[PDB]
Amino acid sequence: TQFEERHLKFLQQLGKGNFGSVEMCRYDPLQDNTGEVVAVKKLQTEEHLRDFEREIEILKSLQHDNIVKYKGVCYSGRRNLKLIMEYLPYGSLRDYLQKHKERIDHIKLLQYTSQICKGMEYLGTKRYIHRDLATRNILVENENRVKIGDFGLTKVLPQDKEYYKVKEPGESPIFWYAPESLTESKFSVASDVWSFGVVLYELFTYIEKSKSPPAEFMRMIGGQSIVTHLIELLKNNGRLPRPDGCPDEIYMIMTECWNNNVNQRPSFRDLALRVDQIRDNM
Amino acid sequence: QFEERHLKFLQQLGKGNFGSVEMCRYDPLQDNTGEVVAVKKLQHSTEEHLRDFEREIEILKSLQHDNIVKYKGVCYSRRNLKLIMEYLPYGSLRDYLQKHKERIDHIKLLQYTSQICKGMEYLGTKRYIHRDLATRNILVENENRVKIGDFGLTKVLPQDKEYYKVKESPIFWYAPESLTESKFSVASDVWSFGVVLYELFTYIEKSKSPPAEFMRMIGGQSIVTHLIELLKNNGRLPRPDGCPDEIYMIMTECWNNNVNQRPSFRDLALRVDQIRDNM
Ligand SMILES: Cc1cc(Nc2ncc(C)c(N3CC(CC#N)(N4CCN(C)CC4)C3)n2)sn1
Ligand SMILES: Cc1cc(Nc2ncc(C)c(N3CC(CC#N)(N4CCN(C)CC4)C3)n2)sn1
Repeated sequence: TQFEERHLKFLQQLGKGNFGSVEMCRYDPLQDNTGEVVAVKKLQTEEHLRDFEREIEILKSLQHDNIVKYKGVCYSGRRNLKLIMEYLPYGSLRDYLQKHKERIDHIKLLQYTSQICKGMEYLGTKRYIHRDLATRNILVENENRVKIGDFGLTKVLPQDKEYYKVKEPGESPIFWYAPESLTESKFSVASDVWSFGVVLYELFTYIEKSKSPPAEFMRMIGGQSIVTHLIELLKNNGRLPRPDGCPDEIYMIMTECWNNNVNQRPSFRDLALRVDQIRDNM
Repeated sequence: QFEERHLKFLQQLGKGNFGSVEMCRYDPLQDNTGEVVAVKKLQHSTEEHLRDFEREIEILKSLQHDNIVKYKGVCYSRRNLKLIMEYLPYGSLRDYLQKHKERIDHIKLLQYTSQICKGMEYLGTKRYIHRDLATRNILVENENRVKIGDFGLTKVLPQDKEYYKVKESPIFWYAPESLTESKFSVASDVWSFGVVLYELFTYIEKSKSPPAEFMRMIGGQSIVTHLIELLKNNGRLPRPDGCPDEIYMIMTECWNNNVNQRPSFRDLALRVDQIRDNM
């Protein structure tokens, strides 16, 4: 489906990053305010533009209940290139949980967790490494469905290798990053699983700022970079604490996702089953 | 009977305005082999406080139950009157939960909640109003048992009334009618138990404490005046993060403005047992 810029009407800024922005837009070829509300991603260089084109190919290739729906592209055009997606009105799982936590029980968190795993399992089947797995990059469609909503750092594994080594000088979500992603820049399914452990931690802490990954890691750390301190803390088996009231089996899952050894981390297929089972037992 | 000369001070456990509890060895062989006990005494021994303490001692002596700290005896030496109790080594549920939260699940909280209800149900049968139900006044015997550990404010209901009118107070634990009229009842005990439940499911987090939350809702008049207005306007403590639906619902029913619409301790015990069984 083709989108003409002249019919793309700006409603509201949803989120701004270092290198991106997402906007709420109405696509209104009848210019009568009846056009479909959509989400529009665009840049704020030629490197970032090569990467964005890759990001667009990646999401176009994905069709799944738990991945934000690709709708199309909108060109003036490369400087003005926009990626058009469905608009999910409840926004990020991060803001939704912050807003609505007093109505979200353990059962509901486990439903969301399971859908994250299935979205991530499907990414696995394409050999795509997300590298940014966090509740801020998960959208709420409704009370009963979440989707992975951003692929801004996602990479394709080389054909004959199980990891992608990234050489980028930009800021990184280090408190979500596996030891081997920090030390060697190696991203894999296993570094995705590490990141998922912290998503689990995010959900069961109900994203309270006092218990956030940055807050907890900085408390354990106490003349070297924060990155050096984090690496040394993780090497020494420093880990995020058990969230208050987190069930035994969900903490055990967190702890296994945060194995120093890449090869000893659970699969997304195994994680989905264990989470479904913990949920069934409640 | 306990002789002061054999009561050997080990450590201060806690202090209030008018009394103190100490860890002591009772050692009549003075060889360091005597049994460790808990010893309560008055900070100021006025005649009135001493009459009250004698009442407090009779109250605990009358209580024989798995979920009430064991009375062991008294120390005369009358000005220097001491109450001797068992020493529970894990201390208050408040300090235990603060320390050990990372090893305590919802199932364990519900076990403790159930045992508090049974201790409170039994107080019921004697017509005793506790008036100080809080995790700081619950002791941990071991991983699998808690007890009500203090009866410093407890009253006996008059013969012909279902309430006692008592003319600093733990106001953030106090039922509206305790704040406005000083009326204590089993229903004000239930109100207070709601806040104990709230304490447990917030894992004694300072950021989520009753004082912290109530003062956040409030913001030239007393905190007590603002609290009464907030409670009359149906202001209430929020649902603790991940508190199960049925445990929040129980909290909310304990905090009914109407005394007569609060659950019984017998009903609370059954509902909490059942929520625990269903998990
Ligand atoms: C109020 C509200 C609703 C939102 N709905 C929405 N519907 C679709 C997408 C694609 C989307 N977004 C925000 C997103 C995060 C995710 N997933 N961006 C990524 C880029 N970041 C720089 C900012 C956040 C993609 N939001 S958002 N809020
Ligand atoms: C670490 C530890 C061990 C303790 N064990 C204990 N064993 C018996 C009693 C009676 C007791 N205590 C302290 C208590 C708290 C309650 N319930 N008092 C209530 C009166 N408050 C003014 C001060 C604290 C009764 N503690 S205590 N700590």
